Amino acid sequence: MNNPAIKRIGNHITKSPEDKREYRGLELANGIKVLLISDPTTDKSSAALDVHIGSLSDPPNIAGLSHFLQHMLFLGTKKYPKENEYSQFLSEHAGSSNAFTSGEHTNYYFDVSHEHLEGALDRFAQFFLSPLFDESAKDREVNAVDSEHEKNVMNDAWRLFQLEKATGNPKHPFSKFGTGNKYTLETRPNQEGIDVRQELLKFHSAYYSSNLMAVVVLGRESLDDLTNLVVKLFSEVENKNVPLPEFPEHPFQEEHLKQLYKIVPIKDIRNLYVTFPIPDLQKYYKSNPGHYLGHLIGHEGPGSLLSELKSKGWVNTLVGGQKEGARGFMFFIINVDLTEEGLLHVEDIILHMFQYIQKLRAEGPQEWVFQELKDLNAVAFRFKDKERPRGYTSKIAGILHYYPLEEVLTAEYLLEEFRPDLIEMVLDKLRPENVRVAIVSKSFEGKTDRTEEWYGTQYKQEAIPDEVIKKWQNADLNGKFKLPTKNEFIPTNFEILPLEKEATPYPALIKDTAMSKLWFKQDDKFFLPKANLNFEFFSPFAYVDPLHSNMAYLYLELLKDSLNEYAYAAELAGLSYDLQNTIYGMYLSVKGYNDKQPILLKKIIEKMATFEIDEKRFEIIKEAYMRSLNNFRAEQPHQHAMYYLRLLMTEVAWTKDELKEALDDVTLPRLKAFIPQLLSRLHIEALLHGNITKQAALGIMQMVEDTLIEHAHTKPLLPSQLVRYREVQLPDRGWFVYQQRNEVHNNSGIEIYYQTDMQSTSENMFLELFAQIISEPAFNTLRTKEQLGYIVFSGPRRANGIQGLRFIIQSEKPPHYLESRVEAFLITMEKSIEDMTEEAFQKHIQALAIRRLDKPKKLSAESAKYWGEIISQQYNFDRDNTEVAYLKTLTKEDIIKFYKEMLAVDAPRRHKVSVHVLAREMDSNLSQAPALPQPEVIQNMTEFKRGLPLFPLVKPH
Ligand SMILES: COC(=O)[C@H](Cc1cnc[nH]1)NC(=O)CN(CCc1ccccc1)CC(=O)O
Ligand SMILES: [Zn+2]
Repeated sequence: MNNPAIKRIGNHITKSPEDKREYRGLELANGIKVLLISDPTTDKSSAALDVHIGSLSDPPNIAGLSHFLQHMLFLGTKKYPKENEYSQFLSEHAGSSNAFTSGEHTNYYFDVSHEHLEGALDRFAQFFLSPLFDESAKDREVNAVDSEHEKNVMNDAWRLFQLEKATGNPKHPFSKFGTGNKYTLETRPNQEGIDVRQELLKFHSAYYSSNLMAVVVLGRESLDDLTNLVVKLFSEVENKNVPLPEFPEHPFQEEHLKQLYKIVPIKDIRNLYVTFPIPDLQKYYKSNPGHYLGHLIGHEGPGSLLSELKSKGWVNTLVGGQKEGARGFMFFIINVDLTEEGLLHVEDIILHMFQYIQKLRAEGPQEWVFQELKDLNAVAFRFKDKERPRGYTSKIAGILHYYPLEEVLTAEYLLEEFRPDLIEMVLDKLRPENVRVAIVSKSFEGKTDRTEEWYGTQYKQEAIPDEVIKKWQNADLNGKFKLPTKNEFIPTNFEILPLEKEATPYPALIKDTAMSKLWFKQDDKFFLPKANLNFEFFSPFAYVDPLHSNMAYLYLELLKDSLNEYAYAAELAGLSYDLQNTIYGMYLSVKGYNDKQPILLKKIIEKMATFEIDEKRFEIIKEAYMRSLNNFRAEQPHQHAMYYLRLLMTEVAWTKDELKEALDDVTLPRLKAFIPQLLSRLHIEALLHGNITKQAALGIMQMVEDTLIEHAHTKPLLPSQLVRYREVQLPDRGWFVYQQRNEVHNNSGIEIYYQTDMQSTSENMFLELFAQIISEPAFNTLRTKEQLGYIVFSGPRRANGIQGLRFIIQSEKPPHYLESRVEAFLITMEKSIEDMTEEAFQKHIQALAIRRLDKPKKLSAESAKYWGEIISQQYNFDRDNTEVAYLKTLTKEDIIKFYKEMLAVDAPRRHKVSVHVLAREMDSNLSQAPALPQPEVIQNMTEFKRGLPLFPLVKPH
């Protein structure tokens, strides 16, 4: 019978009957809540742990101490003391790992190839028993956290997030600064005689208690096997018995209500943030009052709040509902963006907001609205897509802290109790008497008197004038507002059509005309009543010039905007659509339950081909678009660097500058005329994949075609017109540099690309294995050791069927410097491939192998792979076996010669391009950096491209 180490074993853990995985929860004797997941099919295994502490519990005098502790647990324990044993064990077993710190949680998670769960899990458990917090590790890692912060500093969503905490009761833990930085984590602690290693030990020791812990483990093993496992490694975690922190006081007290903030953004954006404090509804999770209201306020359908603000040309988008706080407090929000006009009618927008809330009081709670939500959640739950295991374990570790073992799977889905009282109760808190208002606009530039300490946000604070409050308190009904009616998009037909006699393991080309290639597969794997239908429409007029490119965009935005009201129902019924312009024309994906898919598709194509612009909206979207083109100048440095490289290496690319200038030439008449033009000749390549038949698929594709013919007069396009763009071919021994300044951010950015050959079976596996071998050593040398940045990335590049190696770093140090530390790195690397065992080398193959052979867990992931094969026009649907088969063949020498031919500093075929993005402010013991040739500075994009060969395109299959 009984077991000393276990306190209890829960009953049946309720699951979806479609979910084949097996489950067992339990609580150890030390009080760790643990959920076990058995999946005999799984390629990777995963575990995650979540501690119920986070930054809300930092010592007041060392801000960011948990985010810091989180970074430090990866860096050596007593039992596995080598600084990077954890990240290197994973790299070599096809695993990865991350962690995050929120106000009340620290969540640690990883996956690994299924054969090394134990390996991975043992090294993992150590974090929670005896981390070393190595003194020189602490010294180094403090930079990476400073860097986490630098990137967030000029980011308008982080600033807002912290500024909110800075305008509530500063006495409250909510007002803490949870990232931390160099200043707060070493400089100041040094100044104040604080011994940080000790403070870290103390905190670990105080809060990392077993009672406050939840663990999830998903492996190939039996439930009995997993039980013994988790018991073995986790029972020695000590029970220091800490009470869980509570925060029953809202941090927004009287003095903090009826306030208005005027805030300057970094980007040119206008939004209005309306927020009421409310209690913590978490306990009401079985009826879920704030969800019911969120559904209603946030609704986008006919009759809705957004409908009206949108008609009045005041706001373009709206979000509303409950927003988490911590144990003891929540918020209820309603935030909109703001048109130019909208910015001058903020008071009116808030009235409308209250008129709408009034309409809800007048109408009472609605059992049918609650039923609808409920029915959707039961359908959603039953046919949920099966999840990637790392994400799943991370997620359930969190909610193990909120729900009885048995409801952990279903808690966030199944609604059970109708509560008109709670609905009323929450409604009665959404009142002008206790509202806070924030306006974010460039107009407040110059006229603010305040500054946020951490990010440096300029703002102004005021009381809402008392007659403004009254004016809102007296919100009449407004007849422009209605509740939503019954949702017609709700699926009722869930039948999984039987697998057909001619069904195929990969998509089959089942139609091949001048108008359209239709690739097709009935689903042989997941069996949920869902499908993905993907179309590429080709027109050469979508990207012919900058103006045409602008026009394609606008047109597709306006169509989406026109369709929103109608599409929205569909979206809540789990039928969604994506639609955007490409450098080849347009892309249209429709995913979800297949039951009403045909209807939604039809409406989209019908709308596309019969489109009637409305002057007023065109004017608003044009203006939004201009701004976002401008706002690019405020993306982080490494994004700039990637953007430039794309511009540099493609045959044809229209810069942001060129699009911006060309935008003013875009009048309503020119657009009206462009749309029929663009739809007159097309070609469609489509992937239809899911719970659908061959003849359904031909019918759906014909339907699309037939609609465009009937309404657009569309005609086929010629094969010689189906043109793909080529990548620039760099010369042997070549090295070019292109330099720009990031005017917003104070880091610099860099991308370094070593181009290699076209993609091919052998070229692919060379580059890929090289990647794998250097993957974690790069991170470990360039970040952990040399602490060059938070952002440090290396891996294959691929575009236009060509490929190469890239490095991406965001750093405080100049790029000339970044370059050489990579170049030093690359030698450490040849010279340590020489040194490695044959086994180490085979492990690497094996790891890359599992990684590539990892089976899609859900329809759209499989759809993705296929779609990848189709847009690249390689159609190599079984590439994974083929490429893997070949890879198993390679040897330490194969790799060295490849490296020596294409990569080493004095390689005969080194093709290096470097983008240097300099910081706001610049102007233009470690290994050995090789002396580098003087680069050719790229003066002018066009000229440089005029001066070089273009590669071929790759050949199909
Ligand atoms: C569940 O209720 C609803 O249907 C509507 C959806 C909607 C609103 N407007 C169009 N659609 N509500 C939400 O989406 C609410 N949302 C806001 C929380 C939030 C957290 C951190 C930062 C900013 C915002 C919750 C989320 O992010 O899951
Ligand atoms: Zn972090």
